[PDB]
Amino acid sequence: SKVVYVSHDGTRRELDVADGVSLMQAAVSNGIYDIVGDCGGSASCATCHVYVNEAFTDKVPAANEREIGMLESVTAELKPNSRLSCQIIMTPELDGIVVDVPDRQW
Ligand code: FES
Repeated sequence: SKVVYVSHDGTRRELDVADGVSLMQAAVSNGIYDIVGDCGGSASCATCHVYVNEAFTDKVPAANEREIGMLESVTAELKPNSRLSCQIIMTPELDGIVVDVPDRQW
């Protein structure tokens, strides 16, 4: 399924992500270095911070308690649509989703 990553400077990178793969896993495995994933995807580092696009902040599953708590550690600006890319799991229903990577993760 399609996922679009928009960097700080507006550069756009589109990837084909399989079911069950997190947006963080797909990013780091494809050279989208704006996303780090320091903790490995267990929601404990906040270095995979991303701003989910408004056309999907409704679609994607709401943030869990652990994510909510770890989000406070993001170094970039925390917004209403700030999510940890490692918590967004790809499915056909998310096809076309767009997320913007913060100016920084640290
Ligand atoms: S990869 Fe560490 S919190 Fe998402």
